[PDB]
Amino acid sequence: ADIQTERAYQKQPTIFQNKKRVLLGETGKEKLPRYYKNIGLGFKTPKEAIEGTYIDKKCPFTGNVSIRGRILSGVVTKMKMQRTIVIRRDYLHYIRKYNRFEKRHKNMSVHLSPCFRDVQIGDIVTVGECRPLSKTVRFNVLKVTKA
Amino acid sequence: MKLNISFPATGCQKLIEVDDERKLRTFYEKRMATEVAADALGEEWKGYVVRISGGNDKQGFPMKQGVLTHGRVRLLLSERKRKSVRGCIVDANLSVLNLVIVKKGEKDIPGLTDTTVPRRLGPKRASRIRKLFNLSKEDDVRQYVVRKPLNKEGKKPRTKAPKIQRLVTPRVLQHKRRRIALKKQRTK
Amino acid sequence: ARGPKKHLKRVAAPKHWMLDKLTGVFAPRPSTGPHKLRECLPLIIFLRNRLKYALTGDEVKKICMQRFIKIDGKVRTDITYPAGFMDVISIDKTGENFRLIYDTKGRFAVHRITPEEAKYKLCKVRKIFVGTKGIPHLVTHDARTIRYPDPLIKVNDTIQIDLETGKITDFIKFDTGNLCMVTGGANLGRIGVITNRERHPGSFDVVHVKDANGNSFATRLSNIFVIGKGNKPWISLPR
Amino acid sequence: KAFIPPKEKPI
Amino acid sequence: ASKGRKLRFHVLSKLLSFMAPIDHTTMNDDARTELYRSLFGQ
Amino acid sequence: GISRDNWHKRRKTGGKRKPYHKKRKYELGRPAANTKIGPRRIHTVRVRGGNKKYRALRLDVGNFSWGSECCTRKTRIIDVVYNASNNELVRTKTLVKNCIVLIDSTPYRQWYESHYALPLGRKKERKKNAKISSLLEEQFQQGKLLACIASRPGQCGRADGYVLEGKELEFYLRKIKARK
RNA sequence: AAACUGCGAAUGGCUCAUUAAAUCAGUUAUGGUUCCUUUGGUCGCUCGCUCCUUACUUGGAUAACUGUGGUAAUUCU
RNA sequence: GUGGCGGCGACGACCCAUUCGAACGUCUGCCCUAUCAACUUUCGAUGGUAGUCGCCGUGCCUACCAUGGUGACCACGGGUGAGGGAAUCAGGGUUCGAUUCCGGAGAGGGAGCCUGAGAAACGGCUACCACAUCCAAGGAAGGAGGCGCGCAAAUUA
Repeated sequence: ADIQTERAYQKQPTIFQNKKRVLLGETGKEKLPRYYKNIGLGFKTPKEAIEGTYIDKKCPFTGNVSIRGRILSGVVTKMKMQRTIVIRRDYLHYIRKYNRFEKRHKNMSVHLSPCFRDVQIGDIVTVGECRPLSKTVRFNVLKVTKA
Repeated sequence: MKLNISFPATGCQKLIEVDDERKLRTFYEKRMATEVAADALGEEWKGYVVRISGGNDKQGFPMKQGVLTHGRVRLLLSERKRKSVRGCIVDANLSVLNLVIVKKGEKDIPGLTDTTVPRRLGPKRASRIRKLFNLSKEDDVRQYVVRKPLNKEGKKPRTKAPKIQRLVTPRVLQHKRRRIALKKQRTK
Repeated sequence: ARGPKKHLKRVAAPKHWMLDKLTGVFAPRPSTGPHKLRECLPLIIFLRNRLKYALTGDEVKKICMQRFIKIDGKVRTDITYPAGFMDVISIDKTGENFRLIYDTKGRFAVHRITPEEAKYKLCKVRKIFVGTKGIPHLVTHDARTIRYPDPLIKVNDTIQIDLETGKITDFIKFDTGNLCMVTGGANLGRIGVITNRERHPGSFDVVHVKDANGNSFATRLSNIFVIGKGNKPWISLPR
Repeated sequence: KAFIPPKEKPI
Repeated sequence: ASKGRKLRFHVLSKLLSFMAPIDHTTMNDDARTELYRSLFGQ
Repeated sequence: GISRDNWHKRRKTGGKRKPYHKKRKYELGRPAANTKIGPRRIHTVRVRGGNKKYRALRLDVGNFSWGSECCTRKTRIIDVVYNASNNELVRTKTLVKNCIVLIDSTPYRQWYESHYALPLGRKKERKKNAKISSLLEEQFQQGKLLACIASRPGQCGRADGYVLEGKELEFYLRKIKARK
């Protein structure tokens, strides 16, 4: 669709898009050069990030963030807010006195980039740690595998 | 009302008590730092011009230049405190008034001008010595240092001279040479 | 705390200083220096508690101000100078030389060395970065920076530095089979031979070591110091 | 009720 | 209603009895009423 | 007092916290620098660590860059036309970052006839490419250019930016006509 | 002696007037910031209209000091 | 000859690194209460864009937008001698051992202000409020514990 949906112009910061050229090169194709980066740690950039056109400064592949720290996994639980999702992590807490276990869970709000689509409720998601992007969000989605 | 009068060119001070309101009428309703022709003081003061440098009122409070009032105010003075100061306008309610003589009269005041007070200290820095004695670059500064003779009872007579500062000496030249050498060694 | 505290309580001192409890309330808080606070031996502690050359702090100060003690070839007058691992101390008045090496108990030990051996030291490479005008720079564990290093030197290696000139003579590469000693963790103070290194991207690497008696253990990459190449150490070893 | 405007009567 | 965008009529305790009504108007109430009806072209 | 602390805020679940300490020195806030158009008037501010912050209060000139032509020239500031954050900065003529301003076009013009020797703004081996879109040409005919500020006058004390061109220029022009 | 300059007083003491992840324990990040002091680096100039014969060193002041004073009153002035 | 070369120190000085740190985060894990079951948007609750301020990242804050965020796996609310602990080292006739570590705040009462690397100062100042002292009556200077058991010395040197 259209990427300009805010009051201010949405532009990818590291791309200069006003370079003048000859008319022969103008007639060919007005394709802006895309910026993307390899986040390392064996994770591959999805092709939609390279070929897409969305503007998101908090995308791990096309934005200005760094992934460092803990790499965690969970199950996607809620998809209702913009470019962020709510996931759940389950575990067992051990009681020494009764020598048994109890079920516990943790809820995490993580930033979801548009490069990941076809994401449904209940699939496995692996996220990586970054700087605090907001008051409650500190992790970015790195990989999604279907249920 | 007392007058503390000073002649700076000779550098002499004197305190004179004036009990007559008539002679002090000329100074009334005049501000600080203003030139006044003090002919009313007497026959000795013909053509003398004085400047009102400052003064103290009957409670001992000094006067300030800026404030324009007949009474006392509470200003912020030097981290500043509310000090009480007398206004600059000269009135009849002053304990003592200070005068600086700027123009001389026909006759001479027997207290101030007939004698002299010498300056006590000569220059110390070399350049100020040069400017005082009109020395050229070829002239030697150490030649023109003012010596102070000093003699006391029970002590041998002596003369003392200040230590010249900013004087070119072989030590300073050696230090400059050392700095240049250090620069050379770093480059090498 | 509200501000940085300049008074170290005696009991809050590092345990390997072997300070008693009843002597006083305070302990010498080490000055800032090349080594960390917890991984250093203060000059006063070395001079009055290990060697017994001095009896009180005034005696230590009097000894220091006569320019008799040298660390790494340079005279030091501050009695709170932090001395750390692999440090050379020369006392020409007594004709004595010492090298700080952790013992098997995890403490700095008095290790006398040959005066020929005291002319060089071993430093662990901590950082490599290119400075202005395309000049490579190497930063060691004892805060020494060196310009124009060998292009083959990388992180976690060891270099030999001559104390007189502060220049690298040779270096020991980080590889399996070399002699290494553990400088931190539960295996602190032990000597052995590197067996293998496992790499975890984005996390800590783990290195396995096996001693002369065949016991094997594992430590982190940051806690190991390459003493020598193969089974032959490049420095004299303690008892 | 927090947005209800009060009414006055001319005395 | 966020950030006080919508007017609210809760009692303000600190501003309570902040001033006392003082009135100095010479014109009498009957004269005030006649004037306002007569204001402008009205 | 202006505090930019965190312990005055409500919790994530919505509960409030009772303060355990009063304001600290490193959490201070300072009044905003509403930079106007006028004679150059700037004030220096001492900050944490002993460094300096240049707080510009009144500015009239600054250097701007013609990115496509790569020509940086120092020109006066004329007026404020558009602001993304609020219209009040437009009405009060306040300079903040990313606001759109009007600048004089004389130095760019003079450089253009000094470079290409082709007339501009006048009434009715890879070679040099002297081509200008219709919008910019009409802007020179009007004598004023639209520019976007890239620096923060409240922090660095100077107003720097670039001349608007292309689809960004078209978007901002559409906004300017839409607001009227 | 007096005065000018530099440094510290923010640590240790002492203390009756607040507080459930708010603090605290362990781990983990600085590629999102700050830093007195300790230690190690770095710290030279071709010409480029400034002309003819300050870099053998350039300018302006102020305390201590001398002297005249005021008030119930500071070492206030 | 207004020649040319020079040693060992002291102090200061731009920037990089290092040490001492300080400050914001990540993860992991807190006692009782459900006769507290719904809470947050009650001067922003969640997020998006642009900006101010700040040492920086950030609803930290302001303008313009969406309607979100948490919760029986117990959210939210209320409690809780939260002098007492926590730890640490050392030891043959059972340990009358030893020591540390803190949650903050204030300087007659609430505000404003000045310096420094580091304090919204254990220190100056102004206004207001409350005290109390000296005077020639004009004006000036200020910021804690003992007894009440027939019993007050360490409130020191």
